[PDB]
Amino acid sequence: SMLTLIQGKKIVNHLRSRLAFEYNGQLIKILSKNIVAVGSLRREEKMLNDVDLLIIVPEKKLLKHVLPNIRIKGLSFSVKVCGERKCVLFIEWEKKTYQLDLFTALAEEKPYAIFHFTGPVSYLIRIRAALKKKNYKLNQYGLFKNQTLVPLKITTEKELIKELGFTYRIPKKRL
DNA sequence: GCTGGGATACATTGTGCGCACAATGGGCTAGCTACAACGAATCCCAGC
Ligand SMILES: [Mg+2]
Ligand SMILES: [Mg+2]
Ligand code: NA
Ligand code: NA
Ligand code: NA
Ligand code: NA
Ligand code: NA
Ligand code: NA
Ligand code: NA
Repeated sequence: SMLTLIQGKKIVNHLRSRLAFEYNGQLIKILSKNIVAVGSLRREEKMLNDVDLLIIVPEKKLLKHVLPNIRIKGLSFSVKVCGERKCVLFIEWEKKTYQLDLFTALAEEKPYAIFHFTGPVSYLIRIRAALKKKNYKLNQYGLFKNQTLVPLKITTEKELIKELGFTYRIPKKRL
């Protein structure tokens, strides 16, 4: 079940060209530019409970179809839970069962979702508390203020990080 | 901090390791086309 960093790196390199989903009988490949490593893996953590992947979906309707009909070529896996935005799989890798999580994020919300899925839980809690003090709500979908999305002139996770007012930290040192 | 996915009340079993969830069983009760029907609200796990 447990796996080291290089093990999960090999798993992501294997899966980067083997992700797809069934869309009304059509097998759709998931491009590697949309597969982003996240979670404890994006941090150079020595040991991994799981491998966390963020798939980027260009259109909104297809969000229903990616994870519920997710497919992997040539790999055995079980599904414990699966919905529109989150899915966990028990993949079989060399006679060991591994946990592999998939999360979806629209392209408009790429920096936010990446940010929410990269940093450690505690770092996220501290950031969201600091933003909430100023009447703001930050999540994987955007910045909100009085139950209203706040537009930001940003495109990457780093531009988000500075536009929001905190010091940038590469994923490793975030804590 | 903020969200996602899967059951939704109350007593009785099989596990692979005194345990814990999916799966039975039965008095109690609302309402009666001897029908049968939403979908938020809620809670408990899960993710970072
Ligand atoms: Mg993980
Ligand atoms: Mg109960
Ligand atoms: Na999806
Ligand atoms: Na997401
Ligand atoms: Na708001
Ligand atoms: Na504003
Ligand atoms: Na910081
Ligand atoms: Na009747
Ligand atoms: Na009848």
